Amino acid sequence: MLGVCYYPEHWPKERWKEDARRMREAGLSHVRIGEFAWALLEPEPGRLEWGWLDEAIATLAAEGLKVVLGTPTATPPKWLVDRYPEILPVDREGRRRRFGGRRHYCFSSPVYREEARRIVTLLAERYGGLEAVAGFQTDNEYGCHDTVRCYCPRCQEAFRGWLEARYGTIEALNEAWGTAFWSQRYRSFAEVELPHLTVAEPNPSHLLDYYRFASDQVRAFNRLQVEILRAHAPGKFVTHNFMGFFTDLDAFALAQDLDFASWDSYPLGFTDLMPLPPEEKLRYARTGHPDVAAFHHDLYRGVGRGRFWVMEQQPGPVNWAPHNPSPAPGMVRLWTWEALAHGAEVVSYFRWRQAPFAQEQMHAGLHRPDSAPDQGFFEAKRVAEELAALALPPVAQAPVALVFDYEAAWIYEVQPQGAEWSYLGLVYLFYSALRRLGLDVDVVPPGASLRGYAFAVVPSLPIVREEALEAFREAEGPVLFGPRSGSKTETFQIPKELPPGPLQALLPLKVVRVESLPPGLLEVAEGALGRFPLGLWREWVEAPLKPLLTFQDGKGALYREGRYLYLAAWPSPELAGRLLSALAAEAGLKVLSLPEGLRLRRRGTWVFAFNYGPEAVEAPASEGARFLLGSRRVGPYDLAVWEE
Amino acid sequence: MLGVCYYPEHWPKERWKEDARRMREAGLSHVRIGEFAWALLEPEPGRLEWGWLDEAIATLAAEGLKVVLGTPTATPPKWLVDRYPEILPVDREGRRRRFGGRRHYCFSSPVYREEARRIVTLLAERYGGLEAVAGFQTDNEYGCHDTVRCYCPRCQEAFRGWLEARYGTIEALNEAWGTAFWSQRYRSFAEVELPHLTVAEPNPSHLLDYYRFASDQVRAFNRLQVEILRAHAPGKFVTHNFMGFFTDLDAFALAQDLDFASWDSYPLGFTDLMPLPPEEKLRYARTGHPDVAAFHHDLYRGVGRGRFWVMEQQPGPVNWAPHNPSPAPGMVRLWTWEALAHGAEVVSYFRWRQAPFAQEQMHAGLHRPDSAPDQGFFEAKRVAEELAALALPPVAQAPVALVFDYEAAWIYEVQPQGAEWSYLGLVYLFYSALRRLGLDVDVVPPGASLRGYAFAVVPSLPIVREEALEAFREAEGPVLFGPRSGSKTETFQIPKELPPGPLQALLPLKVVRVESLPPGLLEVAEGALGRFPLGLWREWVEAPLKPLLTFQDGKGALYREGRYLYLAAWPSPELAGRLLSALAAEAGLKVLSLPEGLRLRRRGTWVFAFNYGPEAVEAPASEGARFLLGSRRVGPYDLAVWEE
Amino acid sequence: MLGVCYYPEHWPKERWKEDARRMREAGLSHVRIGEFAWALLEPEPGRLEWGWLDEAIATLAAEGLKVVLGTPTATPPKWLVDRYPEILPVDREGRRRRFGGRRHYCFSSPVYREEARRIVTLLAERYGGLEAVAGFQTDNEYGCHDTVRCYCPRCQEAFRGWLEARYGTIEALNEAWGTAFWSQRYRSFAEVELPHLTVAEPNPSHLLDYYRFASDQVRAFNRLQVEILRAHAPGKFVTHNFMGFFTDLDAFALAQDLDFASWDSYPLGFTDLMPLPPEEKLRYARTGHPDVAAFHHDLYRGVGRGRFWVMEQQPGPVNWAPHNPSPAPGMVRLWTWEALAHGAEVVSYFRWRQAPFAQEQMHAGLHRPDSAPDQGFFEAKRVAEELAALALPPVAQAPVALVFDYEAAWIYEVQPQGAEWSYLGLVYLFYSALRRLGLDVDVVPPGASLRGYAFAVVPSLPIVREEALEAFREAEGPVLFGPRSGSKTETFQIPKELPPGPLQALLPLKVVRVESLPPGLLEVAEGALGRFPLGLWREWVEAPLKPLLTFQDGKGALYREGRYLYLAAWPSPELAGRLLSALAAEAGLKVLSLPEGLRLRRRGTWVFAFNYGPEAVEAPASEGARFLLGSRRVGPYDLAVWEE
Ligand SMILES: [Cl-]
Ligand SMILES: [Cl-]
Ligand SMILES: [Cl-]
Ligand SMILES: [Zn+2]
Ligand SMILES: [Zn+2]
Ligand SMILES: [Zn+2]
Repeated sequence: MLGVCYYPEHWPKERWKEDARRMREAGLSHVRIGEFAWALLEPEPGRLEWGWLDEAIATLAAEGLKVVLGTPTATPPKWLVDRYPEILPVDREGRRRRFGGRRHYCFSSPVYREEARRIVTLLAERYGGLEAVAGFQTDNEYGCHDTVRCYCPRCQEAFRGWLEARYGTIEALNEAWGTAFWSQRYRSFAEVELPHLTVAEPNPSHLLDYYRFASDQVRAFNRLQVEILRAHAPGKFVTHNFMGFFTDLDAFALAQDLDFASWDSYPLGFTDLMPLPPEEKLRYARTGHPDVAAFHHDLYRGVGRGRFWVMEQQPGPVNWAPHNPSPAPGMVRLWTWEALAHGAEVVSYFRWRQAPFAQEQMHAGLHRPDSAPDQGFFEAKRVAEELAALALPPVAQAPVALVFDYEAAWIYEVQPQGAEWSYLGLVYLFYSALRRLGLDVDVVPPGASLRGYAFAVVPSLPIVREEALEAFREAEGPVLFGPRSGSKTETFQIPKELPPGPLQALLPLKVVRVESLPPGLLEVAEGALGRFPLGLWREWVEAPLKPLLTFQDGKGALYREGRYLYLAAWPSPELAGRLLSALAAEAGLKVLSLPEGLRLRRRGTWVFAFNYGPEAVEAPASEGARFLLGSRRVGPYDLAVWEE
Repeated sequence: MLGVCYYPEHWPKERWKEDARRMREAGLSHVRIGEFAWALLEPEPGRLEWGWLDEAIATLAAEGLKVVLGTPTATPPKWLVDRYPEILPVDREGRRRRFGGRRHYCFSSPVYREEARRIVTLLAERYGGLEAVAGFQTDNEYGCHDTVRCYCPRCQEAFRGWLEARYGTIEALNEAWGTAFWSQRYRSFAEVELPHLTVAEPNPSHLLDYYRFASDQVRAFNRLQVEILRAHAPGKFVTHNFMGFFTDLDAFALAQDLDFASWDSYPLGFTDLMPLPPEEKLRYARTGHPDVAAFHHDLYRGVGRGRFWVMEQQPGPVNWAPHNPSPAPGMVRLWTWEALAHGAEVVSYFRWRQAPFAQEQMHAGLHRPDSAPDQGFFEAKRVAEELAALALPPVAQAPVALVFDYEAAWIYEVQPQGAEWSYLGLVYLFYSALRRLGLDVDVVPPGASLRGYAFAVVPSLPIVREEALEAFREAEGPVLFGPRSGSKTETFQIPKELPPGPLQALLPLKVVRVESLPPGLLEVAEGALGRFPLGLWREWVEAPLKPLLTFQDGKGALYREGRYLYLAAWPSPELAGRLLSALAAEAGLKVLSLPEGLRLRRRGTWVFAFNYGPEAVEAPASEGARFLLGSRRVGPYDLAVWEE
Repeated sequence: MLGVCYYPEHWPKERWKEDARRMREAGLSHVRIGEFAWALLEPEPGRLEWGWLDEAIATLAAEGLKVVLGTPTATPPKWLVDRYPEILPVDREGRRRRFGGRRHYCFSSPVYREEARRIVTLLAERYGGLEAVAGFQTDNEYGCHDTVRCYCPRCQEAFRGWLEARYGTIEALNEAWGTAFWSQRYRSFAEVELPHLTVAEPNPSHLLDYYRFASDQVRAFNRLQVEILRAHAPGKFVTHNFMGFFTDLDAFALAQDLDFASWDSYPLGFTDLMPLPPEEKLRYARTGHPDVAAFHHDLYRGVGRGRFWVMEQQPGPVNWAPHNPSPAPGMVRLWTWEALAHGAEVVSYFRWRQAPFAQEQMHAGLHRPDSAPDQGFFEAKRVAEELAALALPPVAQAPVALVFDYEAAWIYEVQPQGAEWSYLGLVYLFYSALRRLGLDVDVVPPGASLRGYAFAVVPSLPIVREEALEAFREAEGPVLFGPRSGSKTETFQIPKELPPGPLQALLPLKVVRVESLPPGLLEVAEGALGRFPLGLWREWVEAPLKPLLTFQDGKGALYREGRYLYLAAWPSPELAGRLLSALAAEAGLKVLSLPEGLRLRRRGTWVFAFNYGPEAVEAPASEGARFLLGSRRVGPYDLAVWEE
């Protein structure tokens, strides 16, 4: 099913009936509207104007389209901000932000909680029972523009409440944070302030708790809306649109309150911002890195407990990256089929028609400002026609699981210890290694059962709780733990047993020292797997175990005991691929050495091949395979689907 | 005529008579004084001390020198700032600036408007009728140190007044800005705030109007002083000293209130700050890039409706750039003759003697702190001697016009869409291309008649108003429009007809998509003109016209219909030169392939050749030409003048 | 003697007796404690809890260990900061800092002066007479985290008092600063504000006086504590722990109030932050640059009038640099012996045991968090065993003196004039040149007698006072003055005679112009010494003297008259080495061309050779020399000591 993000409030009413008709003719089934309409619904305080929205919904419904209503809390009206200045957030520099863009609100503001409650309840009671409305999207991209973390007075007071609920007594907090250090000791929760503008660095336990708190406030703000929708819009789904490479908000946790997860994919924008090698930045400028959308489809399929949508799909050039190229011919179709291959229930394009005014006037849509269909329209229509004849098999469990953790992202953000240490970079490195072997991946959270997986990869899990340890113990296949795993306690302290902490119940080894190294300083770690120059991060392991890979000084780089492996250094792409390939072979899994721009994803017994270019490549299909779409020779920016 | 910037208030009175005598002996005719003397004229509130200034003026006049008085508003006294804290400006970060340097005032402050009125009226009534006074310079470099744009309370309230005057009703503003977007809708002008510290980016229409407003406030502040000088100093000229590569202030607009334009040239400082290729940065470190002063002489000759002065000319190393080399031997003389060749009525050196104290103690003068003549003195004296025997022919209209627009600079500053898009960079690229062909250039504003020009180049003109379109329609020669021309309406919206908007009445083509590309991503555009690898910016053109240059995907890069051409991509220096050369040939204009460091400028039937080094070159003079200065063999940092 | 920094307040009391025993067994003699214990000594306002500290001291004393007590003013308790918000400092951006880290106090706060007085007096009266207490360390690293300079209201008012004391009258200040410039004239000291947030740059005289003031406030704050310790802890030494590459605080001046100087050495951290060439950054990542610790030992031996301690010595990886490698095997021992060779009376390791909580949990100690001895422990124990059998000869005067000045650092910080001009960089360049010649160095302040030195090097001394000139006149050997020496008067003005100002009484030459050049712009200066491509900084010298080195344009780069030499350009390492070698030969001093990683330091008739690696090298020992430690073949990260 395909959909689109539409803004009836940006166009003359006379255009609505035409737009709705064309959406149906294009083969679309869902249309999202309303997330930025508060100022149009309540232009004057207390005076609601539902007329135009009632009409827009009716117009779309008349064409048989299903409506997805976004609650309008991402952009409060100026009259509301003027009435309650406390709604405006404060940045890390201590400056109050201003109206003019979007997301200008604090998640801790009690006033905004009530205003959100009011408008969402009104929206839910009015449209919650309409057959035309399929569900809702709460707010819009919580946290975008660095808005999860606010440092205003409301947040400072709420943080104290959060801390008291978490620790019970200030004594427990002092012990947890180790406040004897630098005389940080607090006499009460009232003495604790937000961790910013400190002289020297803030306490890591202090900063991590603040990040946990900030994420929790977003979840609380969201929960309020979910409860309203459950009570006044029974039977209608509730989702939220998450972002690419964004970790300030714990999506796994927030999604527990949603029916499914949704996310917004803009491959070209993410890619331009990625620190790719010189050659790749040019090669993938108009296609996106081969794993950028896929990683997130897998992540969000996991965040949604198996169910997810791509609420926003890039259909042409965007406006927000340093460089905004046009997707190459066929890439919109490719990204769409890729989303579907990874399990997306719906792929919705942002947006129907390019706006000729305001901030995003340079953001392309399926149609140009003059309403003429743009390149993305034809590609989307083609997919609609192809999908109509290609009902898809169900998504099966992947052979490999990758354990992702938002808390881990926070810990490494707080304590990198090495300037080049990157949590997302480490996760992506392992992900790409698996993808280049032609393996499908399921991204799961700590504690999720690993039953059924050939093997699992844990890029890094600093805090290992009982639930996670339990899942690892019950794993039927090997589990590879990346560097710094089990290196921190729940309170951001070094475990008494030293890293890898709880994991020592599985692996008899201890990390007695760690090193972060300047770029360029490499040392070969060698063994049966091969020779690998490694750098960036290195750990000294004390263990009776014979390392599988050894550095030139005799120190081990990789260890294994039973089904558990531990990597004591930052992996190179080469090491990641060879190690993962060896684990695959051991597990009886077949692998393929896919060329740089080719990627595969299965759906039942079907296999999808996506070629990110720039030249044609052959799909590694079995002999006699039956092609459902495309051919064995896959042209650039094209794809093939076959019965394997 | 040569002049100098002098500060009698920095030296013992006993030195004044000597300085005046030496200025006359050097061959100088004009002396500028007083722009930073408020604290010396009014050391105590309400207590004026004209004594020393009366004497300084009398001393200079006794030597037959003409005095140019600068109004002292660039640097208000500390007692005044202490009395009225509102005078101090507020930066984009929301911080109030402080006294200690210069230009610490807000252009919107009603209090400062009155204080400026008071001191300027006093100055005008006292010296406005003196024969020794030739004219005035208002303030000093409006906008320097990022002072055009202030974000204080006074500016926020004045902006609202400006908006109401511009739009009439808030309804008109909401439509112009497209405030339905992100619920930005305003109920009144009172709800509109300045466009800074917003979450996400501010509305482009909002930011552009703020930039227009800021520039307008400077013009208003200046107009007040001009009116005072017209009323109390009748017959005395009024000018202002503009800066290099500065666009925050619309000089074309402000100069409408001046008798002529003046500007301050510091080639080495501008050059060190320019992103020149590795080789050029070293080659021109002590000479300045060959086109840096020339571009501004042409620009300001246009800003001044044909009349301009170089109020400040670099005579040695300066203090403000990251690197401050000494001008190579002969460069002060070269820059001076170049200014004169481009039409400068007067070239005034900053400054007479290097100050031994304060912020600019490392800024050289014609004399060292110990009063001994410095290298610049001898070079200036030589020019005085040479000019005395070389009365100059009148400046003639150039063969090529380059249309420059300050509003365009603001639009691209607001919406670059590509990190490397640079308005000044694009303008300079075209300018240098013309200069390397040996062609003289007239820089003109939109709407200025193009009658008489062989052809015209419009680097980029986003908003094309009726007056500009009229001028293009009446052009007698071809007009080349650069990328993004006609891409915006007066309210910063995409034209209904799409870019190039109004220009579609001249060229039957539409820009349906634009791309900004990462550095290094190049694609060849080829045709009769040649093969050109292009990047940075690319536009997709929909048109029945056969492109003159085509990319590898078949998309056109250059189009033409009648006398109008449209470039749909960022030009390379190579493309700019070949295209401009072809236009010159078509127009019957002779061109020359000048070597890297040689430049030409005509004055009547005379031709000036300037060699920026590092080695000697031959002047492309006709056979039998009569040399007025120098010889056919032009040494580095030297020049030649001949009757062509 | 070896010591350690210990934090009994971070560990269970049951561990104290064990720690003390192990410190004795390791061979340690001194233990520093208490500098961050205020919150533990006074958890509740007015309620002191000395119990635990009394016990910790008694426990250490029982093992025969000497205690060094740090006054606890570096980290005031939260209840105190809450009571007096004025204690918190304000940054250059005008923002009030917050509690959470350390050093969150203003040196001008009258309230904090009294609170410091109170707690230090209590500490001194209670422990000042104990036999177990050897001395005190005042506060902890004054200025760390950019805390010397504060811009709060208290500092603005104190600065005015400082100015009135310095100038007497505002008239004198106006003349000294040259306030006629840009109308900066002040009517009274009350009109003077701090030099920050100005529009354009602040007056250099103004900024320099502020920096002098800031340093003076630290000295005043410290003096208060010294007086208390002299009165209540008679016979106990008082020192302070200075930092590497830190110049905001004039250590020479502050140390006048101390019994000896101490400093904190972290070679790997300093080195990672240094702009070393690509190759060296990798080669010395785990060793530190060969001259980084040595330069500071020599500097602080001078700051301490011949006496100094290394209060904190890196024993493993740290937590605060972008990259934190582990010291290579043997480097802790090497750094320790190097400190001793340079005269350190005591080398104290930071810290005894790695903390498992808070900000520095990744900072290694002699023991891991689980109390197991770490690599540094064994290396420290080895040195203790070796030193026990190697009583050291006395430190003798070095053959070469290097004149260092904190005021010079401030002047160049205020007025770099060239982006690459670096005072510490220039000093280090000369230092390394001397070190690579195998010469020992004494770092002395301006005014210190140069009697006995073969020759002296003055990297740069902008202000040359009578005392300094006197010392130069009485020098028995040549004195080399670096560029910009004598270029400023005490009030930051250009001398009437022009640079080198007072030095013209020694050298008949004048600097008539200076140039700062872009990186890469080089020009050869040649003569008998050789050919040297030079850049960065170049001065034009007017003199009757024949230069020893001449540039391609005939301008001199190096001059000499009698025993005084003047370098008119930024030196290359090659020039520094050849010039210094020539001076050594002339003085009858033998030199050696030491390979990159080898360094020598004498102690009496003994010579120490330190090999920073990565490969073995031979110690340049005389034939038949008797080795006290090691052998002629010095392995990497190892050393040798012999009777030369
Ligand atoms: Cl739309
Ligand atoms: Cl002057
Ligand atoms: Cl400890
Ligand atoms: Zn908040
Ligand atoms: Zn203002
Ligand atoms: Zn302060």
